[PDB]
Amino acid sequence: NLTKEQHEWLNGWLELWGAWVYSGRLEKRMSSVIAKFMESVEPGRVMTRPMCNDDDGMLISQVVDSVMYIDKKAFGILLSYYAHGSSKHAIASYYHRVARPRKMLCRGGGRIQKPSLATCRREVDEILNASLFMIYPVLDSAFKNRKRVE
Ligand SMILES: [Cl-]
Ligand SMILES: [Cl-]
Ligand SMILES: [Cl-]
Ligand SMILES: [Cl-]
Repeated sequence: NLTKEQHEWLNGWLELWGAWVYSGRLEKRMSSVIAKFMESVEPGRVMTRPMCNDDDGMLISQVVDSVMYIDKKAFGILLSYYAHGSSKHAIASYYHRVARPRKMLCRGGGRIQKPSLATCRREVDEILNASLFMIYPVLDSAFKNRKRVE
């Protein structure tokens, strides 16, 4: 996990980027995942959250896509949380509803069972923390590189 300070920093940036993405300002060509996600929402919503400028939005989008494309589930969770603004409970409840049976090595032997809501919620928290951990060095380097050259 990121430090507390790294986490506050990256979380703030991803809140601004998520509002920017949600407003529809990312070219579909920049990320098939984000484009499909934005298709899946509801048009006609008002904007209630501040966003970053377009340069920062594009940069963060490029970073996020280059890191998260490998794990479409984690990417979608990240977008639900930051772009759609869905709570962690809402995200976890969706995945609980659609969860597949799992092989669980419980005390005494294995059994087949779908995961509990608490399990799904813990996993959503873990996935968000892991995504931020993977994004952080790439975004930090991206901002630093931009300033260094420009
Ligand atoms: Cl910064
Ligand atoms: Cl909004
Ligand atoms: Cl087995
Ligand atoms: Cl469980």
